[PDB]
Amino acid sequence: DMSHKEFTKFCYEVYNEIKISDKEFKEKRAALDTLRLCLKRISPDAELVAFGSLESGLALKNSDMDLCVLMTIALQFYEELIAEGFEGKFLQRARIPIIKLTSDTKNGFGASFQCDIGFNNRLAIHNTLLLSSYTKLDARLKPMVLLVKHWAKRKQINSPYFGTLSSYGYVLMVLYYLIHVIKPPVFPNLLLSPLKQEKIVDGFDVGFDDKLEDIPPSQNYSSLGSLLHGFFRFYAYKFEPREKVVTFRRPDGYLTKQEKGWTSRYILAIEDPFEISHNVGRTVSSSGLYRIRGEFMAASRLLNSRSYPIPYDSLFEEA
Ligand SMILES: O=c1ccn([C@@H]2O[C@H](COP(=O)(O)OP(=O)(O)OP(=O)(O)O)[C@@H](O)[C@H]2O)c(=O)[nH]1
Ligand SMILES: [Mg+2]
Ligand SMILES: [Mg+2]
Ligand SMILES: [Mg+2]
Ligand SMILES: [Mg+2]
Repeated sequence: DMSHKEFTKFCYEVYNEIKISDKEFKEKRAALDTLRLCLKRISPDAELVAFGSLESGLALKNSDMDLCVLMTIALQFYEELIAEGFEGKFLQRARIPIIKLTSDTKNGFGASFQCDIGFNNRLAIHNTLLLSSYTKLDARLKPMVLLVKHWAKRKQINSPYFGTLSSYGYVLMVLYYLIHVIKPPVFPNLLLSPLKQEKIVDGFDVGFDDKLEDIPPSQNYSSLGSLLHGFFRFYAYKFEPREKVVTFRRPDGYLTKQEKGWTSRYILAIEDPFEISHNVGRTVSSSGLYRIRGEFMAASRLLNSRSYPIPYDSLFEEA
């Protein structure tokens, strides 16, 4: 596959530009160490677990950590963190308790240090296990995801709070394309594997075929450039957000918003692979979806261009 040699070259250069460095990764793991020790100072029965992009390997540089306390203790933890010289915010008695650390004055992790600490978020820990597994399965996934995230931030469509879509949402659109759209698939669907064993946590099946070494190498040999082009095209032109659900529970990836009963927020429907009642795209508005689709189409057009060379840089330019 040399269909996208130049786009691919550019893609890997950008990737090496934006990927989290090994020194920042090391700092983040040392901060987790520090934070786990502080937690162990208040209860021996509480555990501190990383999840999200740092844990699965899908992290951009200058990214925030996603932490989870596993085991009323939140308040106590919060107070010890501040006493320890950390700066942060927390609202006791919140439905979803959250400690947001925004700074460190004493522990060496910088005035810009940020992480969110949730409590008993086991589903996020499991979906992170899935994403880790897939990044282990194929070497093209990590860079593809970093590039999609970078693009979505640059284009201003990575704002859940402001009508667009979480980074996690983007990762799932990527996986779904890799699994159920592209032929041949880069990836099998690990949830639907005949070898998958059910495993119930907080009411949902988080079981998946996790025996990676028994998974055969991808029969798709496309280049990174080709995969990205195909992805942008699928969401620009083929996927129908008004009627379809991105899903990981159908052998052919076909799911209608009406079977799902997701017909009244469901502008963009992305069914979480484990938390099946959660629409990861719940934050996408009518206007946010129009802007998202607009960006998919412009990206598609850029890469379908007839001229040469193609100004690939515009793919990650602002606005
Ligand atoms: O709807 C959601 C959102 C998030 N999560 C859980 O939150 C984690 C982080 O959610 P993010 O959207 O922040 O993922 P990310 O780490 O890849 O994004 P960046 O910081 O790099 O911009 C996810 O990886 C997932 O485990 C959910 O389980 N469900
Ligand atoms: Mg994050
Ligand atoms: Mg979450
Ligand atoms: Mg097409
Ligand atoms: Mg563009």
